[PDB]
Amino acid sequence: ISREEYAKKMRLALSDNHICKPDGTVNHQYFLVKKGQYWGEEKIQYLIEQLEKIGVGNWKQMQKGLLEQTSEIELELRTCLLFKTTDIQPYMDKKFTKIEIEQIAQQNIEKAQQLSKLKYGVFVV
Amino acid sequence: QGLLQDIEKRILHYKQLFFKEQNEIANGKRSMVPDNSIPICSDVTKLNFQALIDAQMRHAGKMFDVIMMDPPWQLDSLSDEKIQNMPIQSLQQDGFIFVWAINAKYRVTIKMIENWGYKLVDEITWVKKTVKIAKGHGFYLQHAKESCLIGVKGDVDNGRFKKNIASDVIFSERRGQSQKPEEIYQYINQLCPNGNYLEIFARRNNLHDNWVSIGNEL
Ligand SMILES: C[S@@+](CC[C@H](N)C(=O)[O-])C[C@H]1O[C@@H](n2cnc3c(N)ncnc32)[C@H](O)[C@@H]1O
Repeated sequence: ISREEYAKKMRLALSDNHICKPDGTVNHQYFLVKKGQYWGEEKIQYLIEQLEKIGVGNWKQMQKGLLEQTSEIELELRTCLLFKTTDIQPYMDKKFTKIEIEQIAQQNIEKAQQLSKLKYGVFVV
Repeated sequence: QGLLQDIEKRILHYKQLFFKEQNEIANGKRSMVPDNSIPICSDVTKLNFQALIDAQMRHAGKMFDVIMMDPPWQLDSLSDEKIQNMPIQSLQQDGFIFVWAINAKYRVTIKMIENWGYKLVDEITWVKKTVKIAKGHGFYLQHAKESCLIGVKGDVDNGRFKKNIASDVIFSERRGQSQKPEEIYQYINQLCPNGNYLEIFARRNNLHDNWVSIGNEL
């Protein structure tokens, strides 16, 4: 099958940065979610970086800068994935650091394992 | 109806599937799009048809053997003249062209593929089965099928195109209209297997292996 590298090259030659992964394989992640609602890898960096200085609960402040479009209310929602907690109501309104996030996860991702309350890779409350 | 605990219960339930899907996506979950489709999101108004030319010619000594389209006619409203101007002459050197023509534009399309220098020779007919007949309001007759006009140019006398291999009649349902039957690509295979394909104005549900799909909804 040479159609693989032909498909591999032509995707690299013309496809948008989102539709095609840096290796050249189709990145399904964009195709799995409807419309242009896929959160770019750059956008995730933008949310991580916007969130620490601005802080949680600043979504009214949060929307205005990093995500050029009006982001979905999800910014609260996505953040939970970074913090590995189904209910961020404990962490809300606390400005955090860009490095602090991951430490929060490993504890909760560990706690949810000894609490048997781990589902989908995120601490469920 | 006592539903504070109802509406709060669906939220944390719906958030789990997000948490579920957003994990599987990171677990190498496969979308339905095959791994050989060449999807390009663009607007044919602003695309560079020399970037698609220079590339394909390089990553394949050939051009496109079969060209599909289902253009959107104003009746996402693309003007009649701006579709006529798409440089289809240079995308295709030797093969067929498949273009779907609604009845309001059935004559328009025949004019369209002739200015591009082709030669009308056939027409696929896609009748709609109820699951076995369609009801469509036409000004003169009830519409129960859509037509896909077939033009051709160049030397098809090569073994690249299996003659006398597909019919003109198709019997699929009205799946996700406006969506075209998948049986077309199978016919294009029987006509011309393992070849360079192109489908202008396509969507997610049109992606196939070896198909270069252009459409501002991908
Ligand atoms: C009538 S549909 C064709 C759908 C196709 N029959 C299929 O397989 O489903 C029109 C589609 O053309 C694409 N499109 C519309 N306007 C476009 C434009 N101006 N430039 C490029 N693509 C366009 C959009 O996806 C729109 O969904």
